[PDB]
Amino acid sequence: LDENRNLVNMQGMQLTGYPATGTPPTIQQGANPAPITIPNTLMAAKSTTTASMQINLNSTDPVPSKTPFSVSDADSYNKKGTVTVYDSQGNAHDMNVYFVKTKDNEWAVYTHDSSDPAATAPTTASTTLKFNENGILESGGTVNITTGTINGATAATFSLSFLNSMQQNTGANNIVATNQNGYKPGDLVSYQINNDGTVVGN
Amino acid sequence: SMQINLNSTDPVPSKTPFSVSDADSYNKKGTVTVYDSQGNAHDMNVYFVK
Amino acid sequence: GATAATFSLSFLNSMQQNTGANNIVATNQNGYKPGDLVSYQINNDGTVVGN
Amino acid sequence: YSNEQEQVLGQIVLANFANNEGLASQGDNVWAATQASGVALLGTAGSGNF
Repeated sequence: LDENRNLVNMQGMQLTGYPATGTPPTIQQGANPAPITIPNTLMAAKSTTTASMQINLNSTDPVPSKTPFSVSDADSYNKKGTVTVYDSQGNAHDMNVYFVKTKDNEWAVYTHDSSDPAATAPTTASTTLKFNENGILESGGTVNITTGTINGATAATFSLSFLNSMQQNTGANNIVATNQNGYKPGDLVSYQINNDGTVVGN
Repeated sequence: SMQINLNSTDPVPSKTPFSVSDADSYNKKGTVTVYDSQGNAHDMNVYFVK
Repeated sequence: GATAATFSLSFLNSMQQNTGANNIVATNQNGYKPGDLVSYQINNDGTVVGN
Repeated sequence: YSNEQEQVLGQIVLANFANNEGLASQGDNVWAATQASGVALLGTAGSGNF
């Protein structure tokens, strides 16, 4: 390296390559070569826009005895799922998704937020899920979810997906995959060179 | 598929009408477990009578 | 809300001779419940098989 | 202290350079920053690049 944080040989000539542009940055094989530089400026957070989870539901699960939904009692909802969501400032939202089995081959999905003191406890049905004869999901798996504002930052609006989920009897409800597209701001730590020529910074 | 051995000397049950919870209503009782599309277990009782 | 399993049951190769007491010696089914992937292995035939 | 009292007299600072191999060695086992070695960029041993 050097004072300007550039990849330089031992004699003092800058190294060039394919520049990276875009959000998120990506390599381009159609641009003119430019010197490659490792920046030290801290990156900013990006609001979560598409989160997807896989939940396996039970066909042999009896309907909960309590007819009205409750947020303070575990027996009111069949399954609980915690998901991390990042907003435009960096605040972390521990979104709680509640699955309730009201009848046969029908599920009600409720959404709640725990990090917001002013958040409203869910009472009504937010999403309706119906599976096929063999438990294959058909439609209705994408939901528009908005969190609650905190510290004067605007709420994050995103799409929550339950695709590739089946209600086939697996014994107990289990979440096998959970992913989202939000990240808190980071700081430059280290850089590594792969065998494809790409430089990856941690 | 299943295999069952039948007793050639086993007499006809005394109670001719068939019942669900009577030992003498039939000679033998067996259970077969099958699985449906949703994976639920279905138990089929097979009753052997003479 | 699940359709019933409409299967075919066979009693082929059955014994009727007197063997003292009737007993079950062979029973099976072709329906399997979804089971989790415990592990995987490779046998001497070169195949990869998961249990 | 004899009265079950703890006092803090400061913390040792750490300096990370944007570019190593530019620190010219000066006699004993110390290094002096210069051009192509960056500013000291003082920090703390807690977390980050240190």
